[PDB]
Amino acid sequence: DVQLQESGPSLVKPSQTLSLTCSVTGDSFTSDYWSWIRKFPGNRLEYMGYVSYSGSTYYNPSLKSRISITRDTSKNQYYLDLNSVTTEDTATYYCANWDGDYWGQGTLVTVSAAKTTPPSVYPLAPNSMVTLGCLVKGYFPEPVTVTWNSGSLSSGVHTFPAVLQSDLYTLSSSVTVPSSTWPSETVTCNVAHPASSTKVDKKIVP
Amino acid sequence: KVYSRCELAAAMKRLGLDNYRGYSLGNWVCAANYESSFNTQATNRNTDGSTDYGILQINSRWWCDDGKTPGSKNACGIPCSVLLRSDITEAVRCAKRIVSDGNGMNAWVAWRNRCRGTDVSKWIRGC
Amino acid sequence: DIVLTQSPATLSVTPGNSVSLSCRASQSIGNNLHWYQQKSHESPRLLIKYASQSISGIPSRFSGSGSGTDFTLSINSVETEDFGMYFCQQSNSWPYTFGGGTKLEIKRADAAPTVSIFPPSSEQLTSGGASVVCFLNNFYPKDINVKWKIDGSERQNGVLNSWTDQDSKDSTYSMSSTLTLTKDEYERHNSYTCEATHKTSTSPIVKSFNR
Ligand SMILES: [Cl-]
Ligand SMILES: [Cl-]
Ligand code: NA
Repeated sequence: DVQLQESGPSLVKPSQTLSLTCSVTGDSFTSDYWSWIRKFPGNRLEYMGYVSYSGSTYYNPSLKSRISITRDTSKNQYYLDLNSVTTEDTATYYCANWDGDYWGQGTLVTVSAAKTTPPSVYPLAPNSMVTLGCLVKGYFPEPVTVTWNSGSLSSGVHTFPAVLQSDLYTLSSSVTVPSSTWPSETVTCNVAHPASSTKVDKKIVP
Repeated sequence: KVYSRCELAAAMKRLGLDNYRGYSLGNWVCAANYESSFNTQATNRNTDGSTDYGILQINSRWWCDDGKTPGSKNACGIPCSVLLRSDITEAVRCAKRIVSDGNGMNAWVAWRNRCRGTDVSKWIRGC
Repeated sequence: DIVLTQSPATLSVTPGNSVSLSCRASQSIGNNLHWYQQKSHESPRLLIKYASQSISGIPSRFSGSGSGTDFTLSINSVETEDFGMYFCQQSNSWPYTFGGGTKLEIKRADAAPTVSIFPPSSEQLTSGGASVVCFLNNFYPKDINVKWKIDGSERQNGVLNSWTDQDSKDSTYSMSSTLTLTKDEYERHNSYTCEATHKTSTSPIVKSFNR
């Protein structure tokens, strides 16, 4: 089947170029047209442009000559280059084919001057169910991922969306388990920050 | 089926071709006149083994699957037979994909030679 | 640039019922209007193309009608899975444009938040910080207030809040509130209180601790 996947950086400094790649499976590449769309915060979709095999492109005027969409037909890939980015180009970026049948996964690109700071991870401790949590404080950029007991507690988890305050992010996750199961068995959250290659486990204890 | 001028105009406007990507409705009616004389069952075998189908003479080398065109592509994902229907829905839809390339209506040689640069409003006079 | 106006911005529905969503175009776009569904942490999925033409794999209960400037997406017998954003999109004129979108949320019976308060860890205090965390989990209808108190006196500054989207299993919402202070400032006071006010009671759910 036809499948697409975005790649390229997730953090870009203001004034640099944002360079993304979309890789396509199958034999459709040279027979179709290929697009880039982005979602801003507030569910605002913008159609950035598309390229045909003819070599011709159409770009959104709102992008003011900053955008280039190009093909490499020998490798079934296409590219997005967006010059001179600002914080305003922070968005989730999708590749897709022209009729909308097939889409990539989206990739969140952040545009910011802020440094890559790892997360401080702290435990949250105090009729049958009890709540516990992890506070993930002081990181940049997004995302962080949180699991409990390496995925083995899937249900009754709320992992809240992060908030930015003075160029650092903070997030919390709750987990609700049976009161006979804790402290008896161990409860332990797992926080990864792929930008700082940091991996920390905090076990919850009274 | 052979459409009359105004019958084809109505059908094309209903299927969204009036002012599709800057091309006013008469461009399309004019295109259909000189490509196929408004005849959905028109076919023409080219020397390479491909065939132009339908009212807008769409070619099997790139756009549809007739099963008998060597090294061809089917960009519209349709069998070429569907372009011989009286209902133009599938021809219009494939025509929209074609015209959305940079080349525009240059895709149709008869439009370039006989419609481009003329007053095309005439083709929808009194409908 | 053609502008697409989607009304209303939000619907809440009990499963089994129907909805109609509206998309209005600022000029005539013929039949060149397409409909998308976007669930959270997912890519848009095409539901209807060219105003009324169906898409292979898409449940029959989704249909589309209209022309010119007024278009309609119908969902007969709504299911819980149908929750998320619905976007229209025109391909009549370059640049292609999207509507602002309509949110479909699932309607359920009310529930009070299960509230939990937490003091700062020993390891955070050692680092100079002191955060107090409150969870208000599994409530409905989403609308909720949280006040923090330090020995009875209400606080505005230093709070950090965060809300989940609707849960796919139970249709409840959840909030997080984080009061961050310095270790010197934390140790000048005794009581810390997480007060939560919700539609279910006029009396707020209170959770407290001392040092
Ligand atoms: Cl394809
Ligand atoms: Cl199509
Ligand atoms: Na073919």
